[PDB]
Amino acid sequence: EELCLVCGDRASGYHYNALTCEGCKGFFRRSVTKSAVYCCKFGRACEMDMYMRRKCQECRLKKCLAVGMRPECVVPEN
Amino acid sequence: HLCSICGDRASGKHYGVYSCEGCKGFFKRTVRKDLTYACRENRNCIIDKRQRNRCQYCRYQKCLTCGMKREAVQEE
DNA sequence: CCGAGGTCAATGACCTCG
DNA sequence: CCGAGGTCATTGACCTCG
Ligand SMILES: [Zn+2]
Ligand SMILES: [Zn+2]
Ligand SMILES: [Zn+2]
Ligand SMILES: [Zn+2]
Repeated sequence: EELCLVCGDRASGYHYNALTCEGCKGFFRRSVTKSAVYCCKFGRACEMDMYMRRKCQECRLKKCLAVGMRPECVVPEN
Repeated sequence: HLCSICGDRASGKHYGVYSCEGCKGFFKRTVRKDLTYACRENRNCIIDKRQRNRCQYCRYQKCLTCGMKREAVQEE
């Protein structure tokens, strides 16, 4: 299909410089615009998939970053 | 226990069968507002803890085949 | 605890710009 | 066309109550 580098769902395009799905695109955008800080309530080593992505925001945001989604490209100044 | 519909962690029997918050929530809403869905493929979509939201039609049907019975759903 | 009902922040499919 | 930047109906974790 194509594959989101974060969760393995079907990617819809490159978002903030990384091939990702709509879910991760939006999760990334919200997390960054609000400068959210998450805390993994598990082992801080969650593996991402379509189930786990909803279960751990901290590990999902880290994966987003590790894969190349760029925070600085989220609503920059102009 | 486990949700008999998707394999997610269950926490009771809701509407007759060991099911998860999601499947229970989904079944309830489906009946309450009496919604009709349509499968964009056939009617054998996966439906598990990961893909359950890919087809509302197949999820509901699987709710039915797993024992979830209406009647257990009151309304407003 | 069980299992009906209810809530609502987060989620993600779909939409409109630039 | 793509992708940035939303919009908004649905999802499902968390509650209350008998
Ligand atoms: Zn994803
Ligand atoms: Zn985690
Ligand atoms: Zn389920
Ligand atoms: Zn289907």
